[PDB]
Amino acid sequence: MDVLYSLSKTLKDARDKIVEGTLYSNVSDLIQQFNQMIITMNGNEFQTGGIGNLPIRNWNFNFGLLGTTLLNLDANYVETARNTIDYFVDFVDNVCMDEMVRESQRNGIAPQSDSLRKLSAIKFKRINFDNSSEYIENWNLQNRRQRTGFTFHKPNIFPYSASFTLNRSQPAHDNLMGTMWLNAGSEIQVAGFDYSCAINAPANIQQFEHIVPLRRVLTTATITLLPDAERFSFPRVINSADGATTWFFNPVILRPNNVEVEFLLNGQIINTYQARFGTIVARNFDTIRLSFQLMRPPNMTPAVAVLFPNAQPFEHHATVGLTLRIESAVCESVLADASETLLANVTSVRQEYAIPVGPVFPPGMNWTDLITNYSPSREDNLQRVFTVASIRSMLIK
Amino acid sequence: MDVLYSLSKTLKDARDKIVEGTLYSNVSDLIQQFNQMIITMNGNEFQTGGIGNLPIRNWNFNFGLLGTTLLNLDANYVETARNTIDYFVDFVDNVCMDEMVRESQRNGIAPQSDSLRKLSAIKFKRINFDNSSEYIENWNLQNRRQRTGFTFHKPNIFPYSASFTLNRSQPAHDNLMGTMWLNAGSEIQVAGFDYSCAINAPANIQQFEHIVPLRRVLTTATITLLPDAERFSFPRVINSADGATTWFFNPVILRPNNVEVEFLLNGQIINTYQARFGTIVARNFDTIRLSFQLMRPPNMTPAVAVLFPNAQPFEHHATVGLTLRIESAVCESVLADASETLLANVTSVRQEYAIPVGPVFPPGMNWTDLITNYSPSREDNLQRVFTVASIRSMLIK
Amino acid sequence: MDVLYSLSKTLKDARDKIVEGTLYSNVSDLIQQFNQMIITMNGNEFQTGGIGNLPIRNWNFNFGLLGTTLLNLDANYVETARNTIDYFVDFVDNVCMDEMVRESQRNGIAPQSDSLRKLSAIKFKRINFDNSSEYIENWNLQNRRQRTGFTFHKPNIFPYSASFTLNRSQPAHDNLMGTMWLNAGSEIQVAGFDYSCAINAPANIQQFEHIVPLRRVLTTATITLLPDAERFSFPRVINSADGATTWFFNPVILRPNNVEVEFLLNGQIINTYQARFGTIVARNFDTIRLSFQLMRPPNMTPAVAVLFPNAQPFEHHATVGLTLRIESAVCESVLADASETLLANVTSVRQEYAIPVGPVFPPGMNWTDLITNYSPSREDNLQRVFTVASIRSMLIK
Amino acid sequence: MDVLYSLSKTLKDARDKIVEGTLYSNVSDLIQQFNQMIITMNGNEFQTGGIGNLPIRNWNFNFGLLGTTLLNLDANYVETARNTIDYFVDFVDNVCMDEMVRESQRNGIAPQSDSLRKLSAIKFKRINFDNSSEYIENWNLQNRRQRTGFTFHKPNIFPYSASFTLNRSQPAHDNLMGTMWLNAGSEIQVAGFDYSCAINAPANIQQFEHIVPLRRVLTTATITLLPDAERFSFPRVINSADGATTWFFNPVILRPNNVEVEFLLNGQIINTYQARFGTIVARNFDTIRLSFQLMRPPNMTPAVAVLFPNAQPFEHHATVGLTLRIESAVCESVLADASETLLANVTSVRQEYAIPVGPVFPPGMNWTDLITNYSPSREDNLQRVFTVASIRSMLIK
Amino acid sequence: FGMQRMHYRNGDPQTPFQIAEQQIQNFQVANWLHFVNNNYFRQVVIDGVLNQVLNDNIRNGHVINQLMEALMQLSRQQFPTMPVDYKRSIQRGILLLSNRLGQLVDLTRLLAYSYETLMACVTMNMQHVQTLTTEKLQLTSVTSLCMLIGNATVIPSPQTLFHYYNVNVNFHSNYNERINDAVAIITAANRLNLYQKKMKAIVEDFLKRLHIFDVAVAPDDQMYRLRDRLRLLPVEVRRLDIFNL
Ligand SMILES: [Zn+2]
Repeated sequence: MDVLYSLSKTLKDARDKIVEGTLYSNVSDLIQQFNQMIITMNGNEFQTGGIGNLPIRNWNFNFGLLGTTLLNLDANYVETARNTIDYFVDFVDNVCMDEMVRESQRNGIAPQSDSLRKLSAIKFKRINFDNSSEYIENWNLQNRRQRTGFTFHKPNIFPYSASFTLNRSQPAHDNLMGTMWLNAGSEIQVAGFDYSCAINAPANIQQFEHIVPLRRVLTTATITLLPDAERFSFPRVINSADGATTWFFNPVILRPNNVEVEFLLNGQIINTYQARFGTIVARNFDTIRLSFQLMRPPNMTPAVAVLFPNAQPFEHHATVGLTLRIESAVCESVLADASETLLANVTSVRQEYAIPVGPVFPPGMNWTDLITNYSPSREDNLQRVFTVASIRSMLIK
Repeated sequence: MDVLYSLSKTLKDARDKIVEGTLYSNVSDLIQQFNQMIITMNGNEFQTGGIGNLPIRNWNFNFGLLGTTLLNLDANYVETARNTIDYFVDFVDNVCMDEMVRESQRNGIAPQSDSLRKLSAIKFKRINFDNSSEYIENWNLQNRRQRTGFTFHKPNIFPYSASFTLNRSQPAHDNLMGTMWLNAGSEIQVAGFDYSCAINAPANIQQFEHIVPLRRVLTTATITLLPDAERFSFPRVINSADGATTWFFNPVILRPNNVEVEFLLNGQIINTYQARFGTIVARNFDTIRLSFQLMRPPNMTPAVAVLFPNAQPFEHHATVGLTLRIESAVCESVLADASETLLANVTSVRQEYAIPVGPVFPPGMNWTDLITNYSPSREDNLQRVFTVASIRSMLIK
Repeated sequence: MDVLYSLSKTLKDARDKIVEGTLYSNVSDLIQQFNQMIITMNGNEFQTGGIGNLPIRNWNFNFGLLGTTLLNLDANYVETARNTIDYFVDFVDNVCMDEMVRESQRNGIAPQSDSLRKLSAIKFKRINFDNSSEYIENWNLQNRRQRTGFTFHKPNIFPYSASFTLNRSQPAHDNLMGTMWLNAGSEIQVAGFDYSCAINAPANIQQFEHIVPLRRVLTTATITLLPDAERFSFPRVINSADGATTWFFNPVILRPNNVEVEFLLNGQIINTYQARFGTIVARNFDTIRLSFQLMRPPNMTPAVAVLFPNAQPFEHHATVGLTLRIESAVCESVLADASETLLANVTSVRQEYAIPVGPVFPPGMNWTDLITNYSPSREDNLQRVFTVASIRSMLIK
Repeated sequence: MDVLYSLSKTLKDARDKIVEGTLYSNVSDLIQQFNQMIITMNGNEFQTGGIGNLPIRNWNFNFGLLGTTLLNLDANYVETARNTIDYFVDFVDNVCMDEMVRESQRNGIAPQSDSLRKLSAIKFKRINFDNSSEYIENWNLQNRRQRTGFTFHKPNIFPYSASFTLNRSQPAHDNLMGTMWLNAGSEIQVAGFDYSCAINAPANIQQFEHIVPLRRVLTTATITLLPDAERFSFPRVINSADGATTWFFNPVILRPNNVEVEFLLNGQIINTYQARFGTIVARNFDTIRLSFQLMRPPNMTPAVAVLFPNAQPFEHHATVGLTLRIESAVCESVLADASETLLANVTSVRQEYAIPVGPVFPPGMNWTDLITNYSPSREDNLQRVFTVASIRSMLIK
Repeated sequence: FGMQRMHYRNGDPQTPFQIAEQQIQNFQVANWLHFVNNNYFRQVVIDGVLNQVLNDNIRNGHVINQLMEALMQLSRQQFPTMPVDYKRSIQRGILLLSNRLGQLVDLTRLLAYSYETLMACVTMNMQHVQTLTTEKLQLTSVTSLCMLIGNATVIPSPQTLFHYYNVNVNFHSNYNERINDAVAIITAANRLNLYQKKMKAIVEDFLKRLHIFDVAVAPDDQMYRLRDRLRLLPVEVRRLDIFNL
């Protein structure tokens, strides 16, 4: 893995540093590293592919080194180097694809492709260069069993789930009380509705709670909390819990009072915010608890009084809500987010080459299922394939 | 500060580049810098902590230089290097935390911790390395009294403000004209409502205006403008301005007429966009003026004619709106954005180690209050703590 | 087989003894063994897999000897050893799986996989080391014709069998006499029942017998014999012998009378215990004969007298029973047990790689069928696969 | 920790091999290792204790090397060796206890006692010896981030849970359908009951399901499945769900039909066993789904028919049960089991020295609570304390 | 290292060091052997002239450090089964060169620098071929250089460099001009149809005027190859124009 990263980075630096006219003092050490890569790879036969539609390709290496006494690189130097660079870029492309299209129920972190297993030998260690990228750094640190971390913009931490819980209900579905929620990616939109508008509730207050357990511990996360669930503010026709019929939801939005958000880690309250909207911070948490209320307005102007009666017919249904977005976070386990393209790369390779569904990942790298059942074996395999995807992305646009 | 950054940079490059098997030419300069750091630090003693729950730790430095006589690095070399690197990383992390947990009203830009004060001496200037990072670059520029620029994706520039202004009002709150708005982070959602639908207005037009001043000048900003305030387009029960009663808002959304967005700097119109939605550019500005109109439609089908009567009992309330989002911008002062984790790092360290509220920052590093009163001393302290946080995140994932 | 075990033992000792810092005097002999292994295996090619979904893999050996001279092992020595150890561990794992997933009706003991057939050649004999584990000890002893021995905790010697025998029956099943037993794993639970409570039996005694043969001779077995059968002491609705109808069993438990447990070898009573419960010892036996009696209580209190009538309607049915558990035993043939994982390992590998049903073992390695028709060829193949599984578990977790 | 284990290993070897009369060739390497240990430990000052009632102890080492001039060790040599061996064993025991009685929420896998922290230094790496025990081997594999595996006899994987679920009920508790279970240690015992015996059920079949999700993934598990639940086959009086009243359960036991046992991993059925009892194998699973049915016997003799009327007053209640027992399994994390003594050792030390409740483990090392909430931090701390307990158990009887 | 002596088969595509590199598990020795095995000239065109360039590690002399690492490892090696006095002599001989680390680094980089500076004065392509007759090099002389190299830097004088460059330029230009003369005469003879004209005489005059060849010794097949290759070159412009006149 480190050797594969070093191959890809050596080729990237060859594409960048080795340009016509540059001083040789700018690229001397890179030329040495490039020649070391050529020397190590010469005389080795590799085979790639053979799974799904990924073609079987044989790779042989017999290339010449590069000069080491020039003053300025000229066009001839670059022309000679570009052929080797192209061949090695193709080789690394195919090795990375072959590694990405493979899984293992056990030993998920270990190389799975034959080419990468060969590269794991010790004679290839002389190509190690430097491990600067975030993913390779975290790979090395994890292998050494040290604290690691990936930074994600809008981490894709919540499996998609749109649902409603009713705490008061009857067949007519005319006088309900409960919560609706959508969890998706990095956003939680929860609404608490009461059709009677807390007419008979004690102190004219109805309590609502929503608990979201994350599948991985996020740390140093910045969150935005707003007092409205705009997704549950318009009339809806909703299927009943068992799908037998449908019921009508006609919300009228009030402010949520006594809003308190608790971020907990293993049941211990790490962060707690009371009636605070806007940018907040959660330093260490695996559970988000939201606790809000619907307080019946003690004073009403005639329009409000008309639309909130005390008898049964409830045409308008009081609703409160909260929207909670995780803008950025840090996770020890690899996740999908809105800025990186690693999940897209792995999915694209598997789809393009029609890889048979293996014993680890869900079909088509379905992120909902994967994050729903994000087991340790899946974490290992996902980290491996993501690291290979980033290595490949260093070379392939 | 520059010395602390250089320590972090040298340690990061040691972890990334001092790897088993790599050619010594790849790390020759890094080893020269590492030995320079060891020579400079040897014999000096540092103390970190003592504030809140942050433990008091004493640090002494007596390490041998890394070897220089080797063609390819091997396991012994890497183990020897890592033994020193771990201690140095721990020391740098403690220095960074002890610096982040401290503040001062005056001289807020100067080092606050004893360790960083000591590193400010001349004997340590030999460890300076390369100040390439954006935050260290801007630190050096600000020290030299030059122009600085931080690039932000969704800057958290707008203090949280969810309010309404009633230009026409009465106790019954049944014939209201005015505006609602939410400014949060980088989003301004503004709505203008008229219960009469401009029946009696001159030329059947009601003018609405909304002015948002920023505490800092933003330049080279890309903004998304859309013609509806999605957040104020559903039924609402809103507390009166004085809280005595509650009023009802049943909107019906019409297209905003004669939209005009002006980005102004010191009262001078720098950019002006008329009836243009989608992506726009503001090159230099510190206030935004959104002007729009509710024009009563001149021709209406029977349903709309029913909606908008010419007498008092207005059951539907005409509403127009705008939504503005700053997707990217450049600012001289440090702000909080949705992609960086510096604010999260500082807040997390303070919360974890239970730092007593100091005199400069607001309790809990409340970003709303910080940006609401972003005074110069707060700016200096915030820049210092954010630079230290970036230096720390260089090493701690 | 001996060579394979020697490879596994050498690799395990290499992994456990060759560690950074250890005295070279602690590993001198192990290193000589390691070098002997490398020399013997160099220049030989192997192929494993090709059955079911087990991948086909080819193995070559070109590793150099370990010869560096030091007092204490360093990181370099450990790394060089670990590369070779990893490759050899992979080879041994695959060879063991290839041998485990294969069968043969004739010559079960003999190696089946081509890799193991090659390793059985004379030129590989130079890697023997020490055959200390129990299974390899028994393999070598069997090859030498000396008596073997496997010690089992709760041996799985009884094929699952729940049944009843009706010595007296009517179509209505109102008045039944007979026995009812469950033999499973290491536990026999038998219960004689009589609905008339031996009212008309000679001497008011009914005799029940239960003969349990064993498919293999057990020796030096410690057994717990308790006077009640928990399983058959509750109301039951049991389908009849032919399955046409169901009958009701409503037991009332009496103490078993004249209990006699006999352990017989070739029809000769080897051990016998009369009216003794608790821990007993059977030194050598191939069948168990449990005799017990239901005696009508000569004296009964009014409640008991009402319980047992002399007429036809028998609401409560007299029941006596025994429980017999083999806690530990020794067998000349391999068996499953509660403390070992060899059957689990073989079955798991076969299931994982979808090995087609072979000519020897029953589908899915069903232990009940195996121990029912525990044929000589099945015993040979089972011992081979269990020995291979032990060798594999020496290296794989 | 490898150093502490090596100290324990060399002391155990000295105790078991330095015996009067033994040739010196049998202890040559052991004496070399012992003198290496003495050299490395000479001149180092350690301190243990201070937590709870564990006494504060100070350890100094100024010992002399063992002699090497005797062909056969005699009484004087053994006495001289024992003088130092006793002190070393006492030091190791105190280090082990001090490490066992400590825990840390963050980096729970890292050493917690000052003595073990100091032993983690490089200078002590010379005392490394051979890491052959299962727990130290898993420790090293986990540090390398390799495969880990512990073999458990009757693993304590199920938190204690004795409960019942009612799917049909009423205040009188005289016509109930539901399931009652006990999950404890390594045994699940479940029983589905119906008071009406499926008189009015569709097809005279009532379905019952029982899902037991393990907190860790088990592999190569040998399991025993039996067709009755002896624990729910006798009359009893149970408190209501809310505890208001008590209800009578009078089971009559029928044969469960359509028994299905699914061993699932990430929601995918890995093993499935239908109508099969006795010894079965689950190769890889984290959830157990037991499905069974109560089938009203189509044909019944009069005694059976009288039990199940078609009217309300059901005196006998039809029950069908399953019993599952995990005899042996393999897990990556540590668990209590029937054979090991590590949980007992840790709990015993903590209780004896009155260690105050820490922030990781539940009070009194309650295994039910620990395995109910077996968080990653608890797993790390538990592995650490178990490894230390195993290290101590080779020196203290 | 206690390994059995290698039975090297002549004509093997791999050299003894190439075999030993993959057969030896010691990092210092194996890495030194790897560098030696893949240490060759690198071909670069500088100012239109092909040059045989050295590895930067030997140009700056850093590989001597790896050489001394390998030698130190060998010196502290056990040498199983070898008689003790001979083993001590071998390892002290190894230390003799190992303890000259600085002097040998200086020697290597001095040699590399003088080679670079003198190669900057070569004008013809430095084509690399395995020659029929080889120059004998005495390993005793190499030992004397390694064990006597001192501390004084000696570099070519500027006048020496200019003299070397002038000699190379004069020889190169004479070579090209004699090619032009030979080609012009051969082409003129073929154009004037002098069929009784032996081009071997022209080739002999060409080789003679090159001044470094004993023409009486050149083999016959090579003389005819030279004639064939001269017959294929285009004539120089001035000579061709005069011939056209
Ligand atoms: Zn047991």
